[PDB]
Amino acid sequence: EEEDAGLVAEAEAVAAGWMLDFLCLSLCRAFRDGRSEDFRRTRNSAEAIIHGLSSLTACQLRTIYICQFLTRIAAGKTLDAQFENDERITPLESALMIWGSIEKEHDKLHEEIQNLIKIQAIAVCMENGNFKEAEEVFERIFGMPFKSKLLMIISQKDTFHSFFQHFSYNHMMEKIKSYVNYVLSEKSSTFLMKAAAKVVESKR
Amino acid sequence: EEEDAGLVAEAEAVAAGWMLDFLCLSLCRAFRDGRSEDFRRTRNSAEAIIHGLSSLTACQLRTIYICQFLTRIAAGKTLDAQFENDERITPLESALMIWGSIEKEHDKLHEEIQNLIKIQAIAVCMENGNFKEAEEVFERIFGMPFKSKLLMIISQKDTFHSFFQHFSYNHMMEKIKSYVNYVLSEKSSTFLMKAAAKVVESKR
Ligand SMILES: COCC(=O)Nc1c(C)cc(C)cc1C
Ligand SMILES: COCC(=O)Nc1c(C)cc(C)cc1C
Ligand SMILES: [Ca+2]
Ligand SMILES: [Ca+2]
Repeated sequence: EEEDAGLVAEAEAVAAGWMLDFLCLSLCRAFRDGRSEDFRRTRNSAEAIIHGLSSLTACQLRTIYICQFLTRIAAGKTLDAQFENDERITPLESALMIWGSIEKEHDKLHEEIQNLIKIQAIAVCMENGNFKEAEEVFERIFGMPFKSKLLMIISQKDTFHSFFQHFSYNHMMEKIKSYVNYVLSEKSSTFLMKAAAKVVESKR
Repeated sequence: EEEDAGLVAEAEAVAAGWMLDFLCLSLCRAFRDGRSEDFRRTRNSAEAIIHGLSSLTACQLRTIYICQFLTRIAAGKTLDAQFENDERITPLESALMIWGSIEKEHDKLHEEIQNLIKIQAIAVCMENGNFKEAEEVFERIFGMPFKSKLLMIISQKDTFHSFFQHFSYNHMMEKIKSYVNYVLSEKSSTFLMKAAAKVVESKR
């Protein structure tokens, strides 16, 4: 009876791991395609499945971080959303923290996405007339040429500055979609998606 | 591109169907075992997965009704919970509506569970001192010997009546657990649980 219950709990953990990978793939695809409602509904399913998982492998933790990162990026302009216990941290600042924690290569694309999130974390505050909040985000992030140009823009209250058009919110999303395309290629061969694709193809 | 997107959406629907069956099995098992927190977390996952499913087969609708029925039964004493658009309907009355909609055999066990939910829908109101609400639940449900004994109990305000001890909340739960054991046997061979069990056994 206890041995049966134990084997059942272990099978539930295996199935939850398969569901996590499938939901991550689905969330990546909705983000890449710009399918906002599908992204919201998939995010809800991913959060619930994660609360039913206890011990995680390093691979499963990386998968959860990717889901959390995309969720904060999708909420990047929602300055009312609180993703951290410290209520001062904005959504893009929370995405930056996760981006620096993921066990992944720090290639040129990694640093380009990092620097675009830093610029946009300030830009989104400026565009909402939150000038003092922009200076506070700047202080939490930045602690030289890059840094001093941003402080000058904040002090002038230059919301529609040409600098934010060169390193725009759209450019940040496009670079992040390039990374998401690599995660999609990597996770497309996971168990639940492979098995479902084989079923669909067998009916063609 | 559109054909690829279509094949991907069809594979997501297949995987969601597999996840629905697995979560139903998991919810049944937590209900049978009395694992309250596991039941709550599994219910959350089942609700989210159901919102991402559109067209349902008759089998998938029956699976969703079983999940909804157990959720209302687990909330049977939570008179503040609103499961229907009509706010007057209590949780056990909502479970009774689903029990009468499921495409299942109307064997002796079916009618015994039906009559136990009817008695307890009134009993739970009486035990909370909600005497007028007990009469209103009685009117919605009952429209002769069974019916007249219940109306007499409501009018006397006989909360701890011996009748409610003979056909008790515990007796209703035990009969429902007998039914849940049949659903567990039927769904134990579904895809995701079979595959996860095979993985666990291969590591023994
Ligand atoms: C607020 O911190 C917890 C958190 O980020 N939760 C969360 C997880 C785990 C997964 C997804 C897909 C989305 C969210 C919001
Ligand atoms: C309130 O009506 C909708 C409803 O019952 N939703 C629901 C579903 C679909 C599945 C589960 C397991 C639980 C609930 C509460
Ligand atoms: Ca805010
Ligand atoms: Ca109420």
